Amino acid sequence: MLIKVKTLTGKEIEIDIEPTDKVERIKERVEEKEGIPPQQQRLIYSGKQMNDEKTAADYKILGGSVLHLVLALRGG
Amino acid sequence: MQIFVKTLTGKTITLEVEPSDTIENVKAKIQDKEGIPPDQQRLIFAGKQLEDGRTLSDYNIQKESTLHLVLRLRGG
Amino acid sequence: MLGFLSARQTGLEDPLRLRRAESTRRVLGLELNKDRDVERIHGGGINTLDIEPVEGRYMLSGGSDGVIVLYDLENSSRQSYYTCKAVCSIGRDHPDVHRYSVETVQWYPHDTGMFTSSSFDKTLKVWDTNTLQTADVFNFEETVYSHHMSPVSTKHCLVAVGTRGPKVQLCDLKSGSCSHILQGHRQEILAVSWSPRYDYILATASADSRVKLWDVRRASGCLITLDQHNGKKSQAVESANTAHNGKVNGLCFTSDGLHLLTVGTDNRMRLWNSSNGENTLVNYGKVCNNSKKGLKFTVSCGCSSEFVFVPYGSTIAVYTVYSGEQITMLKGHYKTVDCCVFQSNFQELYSGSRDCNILAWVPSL
Amino acid sequence: ALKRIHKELNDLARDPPAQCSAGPVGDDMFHWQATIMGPNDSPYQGGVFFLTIHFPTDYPFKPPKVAFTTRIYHPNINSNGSICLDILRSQWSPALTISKVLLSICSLLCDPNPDDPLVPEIARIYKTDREKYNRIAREWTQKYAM
Repeated sequence: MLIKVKTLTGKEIEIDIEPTDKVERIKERVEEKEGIPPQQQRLIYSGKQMNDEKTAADYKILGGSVLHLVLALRGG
Repeated sequence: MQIFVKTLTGKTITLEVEPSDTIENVKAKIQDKEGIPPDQQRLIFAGKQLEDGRTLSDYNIQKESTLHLVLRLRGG
Repeated sequence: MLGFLSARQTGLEDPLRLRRAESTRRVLGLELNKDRDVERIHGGGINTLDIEPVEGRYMLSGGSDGVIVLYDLENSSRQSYYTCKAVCSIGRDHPDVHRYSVETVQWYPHDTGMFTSSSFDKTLKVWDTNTLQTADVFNFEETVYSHHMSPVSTKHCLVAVGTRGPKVQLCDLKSGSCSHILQGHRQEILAVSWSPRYDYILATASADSRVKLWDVRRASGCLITLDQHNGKKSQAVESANTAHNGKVNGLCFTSDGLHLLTVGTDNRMRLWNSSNGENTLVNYGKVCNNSKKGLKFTVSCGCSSEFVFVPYGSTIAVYTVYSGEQITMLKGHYKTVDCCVFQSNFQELYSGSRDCNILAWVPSL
Repeated sequence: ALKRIHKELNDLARDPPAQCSAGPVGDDMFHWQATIMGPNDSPYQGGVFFLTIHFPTDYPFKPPKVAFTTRIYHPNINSNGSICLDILRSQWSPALTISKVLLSICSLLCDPNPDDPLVPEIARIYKTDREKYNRIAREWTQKYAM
């Protein structure tokens, strides 16, 4: 499926993932196409901060399901 | 150039504006586009009131941007 | 506490001694927990809670907006801190949701598969825990403040339902017949409760300051009519034998079933004997309540001295049942407390309030 | 009505607002959870404040009870996380949809009105000294939002 990870500025980064990828995979894919390493993301899908161990199928992420990306500058 | 605004009724309309243009004329354009009075609009960009006595160039607005239209509110 | 461990080890004291002493110590050190949370799901207040009797795992809650959440109190995570995630919920989108406030949700005794609820929509629905579908619904002619199922009866499955009419209703979850009624009260029936010990002894509290124990097998009135002064101010039973001075809106048999705690709007508790209705003169001091519906409260189990947890204004009060001393006053809420339920397994207390919160109190250390 | 909420959910999934995100928490569609990213050029920058929406049984013609879950520093929002917008209590309008109430709240995060405040203790600080306000709000954001 395609998830388009749109950030604050409105830029709509496209991403592709299999239905069972762990959200760390999603953050890593965002790293490749956008450049922010996975430590500094906080992906928010439909008002639930996604947790780094859940599988994407947990949240019922479908084709064209827009996430939100917010920078955590500290990010450990 | 032009700009996108998302009216209240779900529709979206495109406004032909210039950066020098003031927000009062922007609200007047919203009016004669669909007709909610200059007082009742409250344009939102990046979660900021678009002040009536200012221009788009003040708020760092460029082409293919988006402005959000809501109903006038107040504090409490 | 090492003394208790050694005493248990060398067989001096029975293991019962350490078990009960430690449970009492934990309940005495009860405090609110920020190391635990219960997810906020009710739009309005929480009117009722009932941890499941067997295994103490799930937990219902009757929101004042008609939503029946079904929590899960087991820390399925790995961290010390966790939140009791809501497994299921009878949301407003549900076809058979309660239209108005749900004020009693109780698990079907001896069977966690089902559970029951009742609301001001004048309905009592028998919910199936698995598919969340109404197995049976009984429609009353008037509201339903509180209902209760016998936690001991393996023979019958009647359900006392205290409507705001003067007549206690008995609904049968087996072949439906709400015909059986118990006449004798004079005003609304704000809180009923079956006897945990005897199968057929039902204690019903009303708003006319009378607490009556009914032998539902008997069809000629009530066994007893509780009287404050134990018959000192003797008067025939036409306008006398009032267990309180104002509305009496809460009943809770002690765990053993030997004593019937009653709390009423006159701001007093009274530990009545459950076999002859003789007030035992336990003081309890002045307990504050002003609610105008069923006030829920529970009594500890498996502790040396039986504690009672009564909603006291916006705070939970912890009294010792058989001495009346005030142990403490748990203080963490923002509005009046409507229901506190004791988790007997681990000595934990969950207290839903009117501020949409369900604060889980747990012992310290 | 559900169908109104269904249409809102679909048209929000398709074309989401920029710095907002709301979706049902579980099976019950009447109980959403939302999220207001702190607007840029504000003490709330980089923050993620979680709301908790509750739609009534007549949602088009009756406001939803939104209430902050992340303790926000604001004259118009009490420590309990409750808001006091006029649009949300008195001047509710069906045409206003959840994507709009959330955005209006986001805008009001930067445009409080200490006159008639829900928290006069903070309102006095805001009215008198705005320099300290932008630091106390910043520390609250850093200690709750991040």
